[PDB]
Amino acid sequence: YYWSRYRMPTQMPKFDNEFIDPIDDKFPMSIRGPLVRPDVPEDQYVDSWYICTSMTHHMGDYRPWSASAPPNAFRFRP
Amino acid sequence: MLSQNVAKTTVPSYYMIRTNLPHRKPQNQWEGVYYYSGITKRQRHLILL
Amino acid sequence: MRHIGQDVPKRHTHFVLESRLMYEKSFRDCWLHSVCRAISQLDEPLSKTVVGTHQKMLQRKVTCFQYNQYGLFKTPYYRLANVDRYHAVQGVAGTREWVPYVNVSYWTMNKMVRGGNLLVHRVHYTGWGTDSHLKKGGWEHRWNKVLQRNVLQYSRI
Amino acid sequence: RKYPFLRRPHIKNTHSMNPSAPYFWSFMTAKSQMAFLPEENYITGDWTGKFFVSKRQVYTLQHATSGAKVRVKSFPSIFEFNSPSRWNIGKEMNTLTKP
Amino acid sequence: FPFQWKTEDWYEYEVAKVRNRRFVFENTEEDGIRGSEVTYKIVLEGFWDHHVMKLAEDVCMFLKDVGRQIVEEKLVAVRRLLQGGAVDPELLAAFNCARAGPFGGLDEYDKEEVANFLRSDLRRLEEQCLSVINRCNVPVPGATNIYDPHTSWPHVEKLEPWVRMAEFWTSSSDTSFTELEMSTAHYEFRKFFRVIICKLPFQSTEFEKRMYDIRHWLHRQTSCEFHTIYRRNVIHDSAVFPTEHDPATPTTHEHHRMFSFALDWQSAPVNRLSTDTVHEGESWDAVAQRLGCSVGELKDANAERETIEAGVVINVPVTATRRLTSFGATPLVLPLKRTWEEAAAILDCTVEELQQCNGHAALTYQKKESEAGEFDSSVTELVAPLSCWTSTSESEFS
Amino acid sequence: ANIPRSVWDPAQHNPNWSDSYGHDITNRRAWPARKWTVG
Amino acid sequence: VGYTPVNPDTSPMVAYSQYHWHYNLPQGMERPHSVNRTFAAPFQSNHSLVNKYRGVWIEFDMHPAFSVALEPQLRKLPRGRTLPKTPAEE
Amino acid sequence: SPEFKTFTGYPMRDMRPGYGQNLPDYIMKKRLPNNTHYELFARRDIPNEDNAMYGKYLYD
Amino acid sequence: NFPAHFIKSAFTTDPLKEKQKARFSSGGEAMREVQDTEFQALVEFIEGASYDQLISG
Amino acid sequence: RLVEPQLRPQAATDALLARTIAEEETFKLKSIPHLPQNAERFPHEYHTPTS
Amino acid sequence: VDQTPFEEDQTWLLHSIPVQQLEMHHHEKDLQDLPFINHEQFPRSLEWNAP
Amino acid sequence: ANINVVEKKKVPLVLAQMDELGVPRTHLSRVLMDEVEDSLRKFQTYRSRFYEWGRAVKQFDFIEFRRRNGWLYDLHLMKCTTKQVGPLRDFNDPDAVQGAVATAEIPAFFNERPAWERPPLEETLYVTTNKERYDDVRGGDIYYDD
Amino acid sequence: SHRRDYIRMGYIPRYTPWEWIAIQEADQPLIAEQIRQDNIGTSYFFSLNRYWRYKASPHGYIRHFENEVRDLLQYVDGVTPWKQAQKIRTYWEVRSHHPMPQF
Amino acid sequence: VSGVFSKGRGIGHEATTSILRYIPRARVPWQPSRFGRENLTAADMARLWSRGRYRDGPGNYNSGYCTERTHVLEENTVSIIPRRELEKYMPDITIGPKALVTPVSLMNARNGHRVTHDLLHSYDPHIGRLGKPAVVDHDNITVEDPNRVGLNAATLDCRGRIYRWLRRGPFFQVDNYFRRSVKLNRDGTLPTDFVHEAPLMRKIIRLAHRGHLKAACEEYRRVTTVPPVEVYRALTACCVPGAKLADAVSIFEDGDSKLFYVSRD
Amino acid sequence: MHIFIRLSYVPHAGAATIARLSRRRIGPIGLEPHQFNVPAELGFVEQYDNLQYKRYDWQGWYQRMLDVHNRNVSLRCRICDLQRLDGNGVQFVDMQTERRLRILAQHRVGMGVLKLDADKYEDQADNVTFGTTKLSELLADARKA
RNA sequence: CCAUGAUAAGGAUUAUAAAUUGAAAGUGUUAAUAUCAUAAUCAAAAUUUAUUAUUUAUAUUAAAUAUGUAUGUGUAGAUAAAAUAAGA
Repeated sequence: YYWSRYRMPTQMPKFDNEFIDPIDDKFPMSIRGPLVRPDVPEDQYVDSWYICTSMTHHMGDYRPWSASAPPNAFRFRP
Repeated sequence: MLSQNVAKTTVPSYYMIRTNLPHRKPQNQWEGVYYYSGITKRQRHLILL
Repeated sequence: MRHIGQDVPKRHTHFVLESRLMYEKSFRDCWLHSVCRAISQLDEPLSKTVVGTHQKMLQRKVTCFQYNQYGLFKTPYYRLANVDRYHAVQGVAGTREWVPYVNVSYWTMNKMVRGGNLLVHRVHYTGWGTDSHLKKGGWEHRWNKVLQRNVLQYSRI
Repeated sequence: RKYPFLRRPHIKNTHSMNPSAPYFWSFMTAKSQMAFLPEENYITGDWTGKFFVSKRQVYTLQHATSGAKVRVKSFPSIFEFNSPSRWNIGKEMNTLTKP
Repeated sequence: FPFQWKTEDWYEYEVAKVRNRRFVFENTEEDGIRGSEVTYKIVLEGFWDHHVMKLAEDVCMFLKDVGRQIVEEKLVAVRRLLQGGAVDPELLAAFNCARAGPFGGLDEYDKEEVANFLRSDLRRLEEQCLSVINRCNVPVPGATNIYDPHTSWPHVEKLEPWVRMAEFWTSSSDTSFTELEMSTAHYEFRKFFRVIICKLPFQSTEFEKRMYDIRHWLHRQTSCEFHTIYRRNVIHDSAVFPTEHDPATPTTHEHHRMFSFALDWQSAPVNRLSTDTVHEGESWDAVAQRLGCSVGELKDANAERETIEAGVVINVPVTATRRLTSFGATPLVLPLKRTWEEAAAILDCTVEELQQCNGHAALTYQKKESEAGEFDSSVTELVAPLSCWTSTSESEFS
Repeated sequence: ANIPRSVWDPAQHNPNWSDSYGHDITNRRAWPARKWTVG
Repeated sequence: VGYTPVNPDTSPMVAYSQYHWHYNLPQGMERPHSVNRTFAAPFQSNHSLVNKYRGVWIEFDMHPAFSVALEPQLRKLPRGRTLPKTPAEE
Repeated sequence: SPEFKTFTGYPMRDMRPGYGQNLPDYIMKKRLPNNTHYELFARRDIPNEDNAMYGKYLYD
Repeated sequence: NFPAHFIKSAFTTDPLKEKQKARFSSGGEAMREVQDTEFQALVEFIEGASYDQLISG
Repeated sequence: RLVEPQLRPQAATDALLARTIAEEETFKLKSIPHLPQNAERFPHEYHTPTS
Repeated sequence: VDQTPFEEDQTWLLHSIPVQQLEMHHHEKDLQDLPFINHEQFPRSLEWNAP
Repeated sequence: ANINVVEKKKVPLVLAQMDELGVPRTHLSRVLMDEVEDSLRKFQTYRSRFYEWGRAVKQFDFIEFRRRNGWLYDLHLMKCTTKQVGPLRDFNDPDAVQGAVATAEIPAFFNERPAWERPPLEETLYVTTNKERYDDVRGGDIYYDD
Repeated sequence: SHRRDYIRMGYIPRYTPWEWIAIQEADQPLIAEQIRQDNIGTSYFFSLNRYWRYKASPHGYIRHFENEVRDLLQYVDGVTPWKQAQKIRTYWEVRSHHPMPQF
Repeated sequence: VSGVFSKGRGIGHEATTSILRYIPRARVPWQPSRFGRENLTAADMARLWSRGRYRDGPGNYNSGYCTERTHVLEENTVSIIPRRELEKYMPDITIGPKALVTPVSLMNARNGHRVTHDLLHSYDPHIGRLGKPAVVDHDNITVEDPNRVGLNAATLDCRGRIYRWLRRGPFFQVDNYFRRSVKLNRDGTLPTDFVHEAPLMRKIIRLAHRGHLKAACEEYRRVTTVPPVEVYRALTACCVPGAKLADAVSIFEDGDSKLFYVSRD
Repeated sequence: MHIFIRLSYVPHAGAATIARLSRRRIGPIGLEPHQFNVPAELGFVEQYDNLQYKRYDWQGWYQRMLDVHNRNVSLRCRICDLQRLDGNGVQFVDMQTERRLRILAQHRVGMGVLKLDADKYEDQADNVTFGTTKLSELLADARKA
């Protein structure tokens, strides 16, 4: 059938206000850093549709700031 | 009867209203448009003759 | 015929189908009506060839033909009723009730956005958005930029 | 509820007030008096009888001279323009109803 | 420094800079990055910016390989031509076509000079091909700059995305207008574009095909459009568009009115008669003088005819300055002293056209052709149809 | 030929063309910032 | 959900679901489909050919000298796709 | 005027208060809606989407 | 009312499907196709200061 | 030349509106007054659409 | 007979000049409807450069 | 598929070049003209035919021709993918389960099992029929091969 | 084709192989007039007055319809009668019978 | 029984139905019994068609053609003013059916249309068809519409017709009109013997022989039928003196590949 | 100086023929003295859908709409390219001819480039011939000086 | 006549000091309403029908028909809103 495509099942992971993890969220700001994502160049992020976060067009595989500027660049300027 | 006419449509039921399953598959972007550029098996005989 | 077999949950959805006919008839009869109106209303001489009583008689004959055109679509577009094609909800163009690009009512657009049926990018509800034309003048400025792109860039030989 | 300027969804909400003497021509009528009368004043094809003339038709001398009955649609079922006069010439029917 | 200017100059400069954007000549003879024969602009459109960026990179590398191949084969051909060649007789005739050269007379161009000009053109083409190949061989994986015209060929340039905000109410409840306005959300439709520029020094049909066929293997949910800017040759002859004096009575503003373009203006070029009927008494030189052309040009136009009879249909030279114009302004008048059929036969026109052109004759004439002949006295002269009018050598010029 | 020979002919091999992994490994590498005893 | 089925072409949910291709991927071509070259089909138009002769051909291959000789008589006889009105008895 | 935010380098207005679609000048210099967004909408905004591509009976 | 999703991994596999799954995917095929606690906790915590990670509680 | 070569003659448009000429000659329409008697008396009421 | 643009504010103010009392109409912006109803048949870039 | 068939797509280009140069198209051999006609039929179309090609009726007529000739494998509207492919568990870090993120219809030979890990001459030695089970299956595998 | 980890191990190529390029190019035909070639020139007195089915139909503005305006004028002149067209009245002609026609 | 229509008639011929009844017919599984618009009687079809165009056509009572002498509204019946009384103060400007139809050359400017009717008259025999194939006659264009060739969205089977009309290719109307009007004769002769265009052909021949190639082309622009080979012969002959090779090739091609290879002479 | 001019200057017909020989520049070439070959370039847009407006019924009218939208053809011609000797032996456009041409084309000329954008007809094949005809008219009127 | 979803109302608290120009808007529920998946006799063209955030004193109707009635010393009771590029 056409619907036979939409039948693959995903297995549950194997273990050993709302939406927020208290342990990570309650960590002190001055230590955790006022950041919600890795500090890589913003060209790697795309505003996710239907989700209130920003994901990367490359799955993981973060590139540092020095991967975009010429070698030994000042302030990562071209 | 040939064994390639598979029933793509599922059995009618309340699923087609209750769920968000599509009633057709999406168009294939990288599939060429079908056009007729063949020989009727008789034009070849005509040209050979 | 009358709610025996309709195959649809909303019977008003046929109004969109019949309004497409109105648009098709407008496309058919726009040129003729415009030419007739221009010729009838023009008072200065048409050309060096035709002047005076010939022009007056031609104007009256043209307006007589235009009046005899039965079924010619001569209707302002804002008078056309706007209803979304999916839920038969009526919306007024120029207000938040209607979405111009999707051509659906506010209710239908909100439903399709809350569901996964339209690809839109959420921005701040009380801003101007990403577009620089919107941020640098607003709706009128983007309107003028669209006009400039469409027309006011060609040489028009 | 607010709607775009001069694009009110209501079409008959326009209340034609008492005619103003100073203009009396540049109000509820054609912007120019050298324009032809609208189509409602004429007969397009062979009809079987008009139920009632629309309110957009302008008033002419022939309305009072011919004597034929004329009527329009208003809040009641119908309104006939009984006792024809000559004071209302060059005006549309909508200006003589007071809905 | 510091910069101080005047308001009028500033306004004029700003307006001129805004206006003069599409007035750029892409295909020039300059060497370097600019200067080529054909320019292709491929605009790639996608729902997402990274999608269109990656598509641009893929298409740029593919076109880099294809253009390197095509320019390499063209360079091989150019080198083989430069090694040795034969001057084309058609090319030599084309060079020897100016009646007066840049030295007041005939241009005696020989094969040596034509070959020298061809060699100069081939050297320029070889230099351009080498520049293209060298700029294409640069972007290795270690260091690739696809947006730089010098670094990569073909290079890619950015373009502003199309963002259209939709603003609509989100409260399904039909509450008051204030509540509806408070429940307002903004969403937007985005479309991202990338422009790829290929400046080739020659017209390549194979390259055009290979770049047209990229729409079959474009990325997912990505479209493309093609812009072509190629040099073309346009012939402007002084026969269908001649240069002459303005008319004795100039046209006034009344000829330029609303709907006048369809009433008192023909579509250029105007029909100028190339055929001619030789008149009685006109000699070989007299006909040339009457037509404002040389005797040599006239005899070249009509060399099959050794002599011109009293009445013969000859062909005027194409470059004659006294060529008449069809449908001469002077009306044609027929005097009958007789019926409509006879008039149509003698005018070589259809009876319906004759009736509609006469107009008043139709009104005067009754059912019978005898009555038409009787009213012919009152109608007097009949105007011939416009298709039957003939021009004259003195009814057209002042 | 619809396939340029500069993609399969070893006579037209590009010496300067690196592999598909070295550049990604290198530009992924983030060297330690403690090059000097201060700062 | 609903009597109106969802459109699988423009719906972001079905487009980016687990069973389709997400937008955070290389977006390359899924498969190089080739149908017409693997098995082509002949051209069969439901409408008849508009340029056919619509008749019977006779292959009038007369010698040129005799054609010139009998041309005044041959004008009455039919030519290629032309049927004169000359009566048969004549 | 470059001194204004909405500068575009082209006159976007006719600067005539008494300007409307009725007058023959507007009629002559206006643009017909043929092959416009109106024509696109008149064929794309079908209440049933799977009817502009193919007929339902033929597809079934 | 509520469709059966069967999130259990033991309720969605049957021998008939496993027979065909095993031939294509097995241990040999997978092998062929694939290639101080205090100090360890401290280094794990401080590695979150990398350019691609965040400090986590 | 006398006049512009690419200029439509009068007969070309006379053929376009021939029946109007015949009808006007039959009905003897000497003139059609488009403005009333004292039109210029009131300089603001009688405005043409091209005014 | 024609008059050059006036130089004094009194002439502009006291001369018979009307005001905009109805909707603004543009020959090329008859399409796209009004602002906030802007219509685009094709989602091309706004600063699109024609060949 | 065979990739050299694309070399006939440049035949119209060289024919246009022949017309530009003055080389007659009818001054070719008959067999070469037959091959040229085949190439033009394969890779030649006009704007008039492009404005109406690929209509729904034409595509469905092509589908009907394919059904009559028994070749429905490559048709998008007719192809059905009953078999799916699971992941491969790695011996390193085996405590983590994986899940699908995207699904593609890729041909079988990409993940075809090794020849030695497969019954020899399976096509002739065995007959395999893929059919759907009539009874309800909670686990899955709607279409199984016997 | 040799690769066996195409999507099992997530080996998604960012460049489309030449084999797929050739397949996709050979799948679809070529527009014959897509190639530009001309040596005779431009038809100054033709190429616009062609047959009605394949005519050079104008687009956009009324000013480009000089032939259509002429045909429409000729047709309306032919069809409508003046004895009927003379019944159209102007506003001032109607108002001339008013007690106070002008002020 | 709550039947919408009391009566119905078949459409198949009595000679073929009585023999075809022996062959079972595959009906639609979810609706075997089909009662389409053709099966309606003449009076029922007329009433339904009149009611269909209630918005713009004569469906509205006051619009016209209502054939009803009194109208009951607001619990107060009102009589109808006849046309004879109406025309006393409404000057009649009726032209007749000749006004609704525009010339053939205006089809491109009217987006593939000739008739200026309330309903869109398709040129294909599948949208406005009612049993018989749809044929649009421009000499009988009337509001009553004895042939239901128009397109309205209020009949019994209007939805499919509207879908087909909106799902039409480019040049659909022009192509259908040209193909149905002009075709090769069964005798194999060219369709170049029509009388309504023969004077135009003679006029073009005279202009070409006089040398007025521009006038000949301008007249050729307005032709509707296939011109004879003499027209092409004269046009090429008159282009010969001017060396207008481009014009000669264009006029040759306009009749070679487009009009039944008439110029192949 | 005369030798240098002889060795450097190329006639219009010679240059156009050389261009069409080596650089494959399409276009008719006139060898008559009254004919002058005008170097020019043409610009247009060609677009074919591949996402959802192919292989179905609506594809045809969508493609027709795209072609009608992109019917514009832009013809560019340089005044420096026009300033060459013609077949008769005189300069095709002089200073006065150029000034008259610039006056005739108020905004159609710019940055020394004469640009004519023709949207007259629904197809580029007719837009190009309309643009060439109008350019020929403009040149004929401008040469009057 | 589909009863089910959204919305309205609407809150939370860590950033020592130096440096930096920086490192900074978040929602349950109770409510009302409604056009969606769920229970057959009837609202969208003929509109009067009363539906919160309006132009107050030098100049006031020209282009789709576009408002003749409330001047009264700006004088009640209740109601809503904000610490946001402003200056409690």
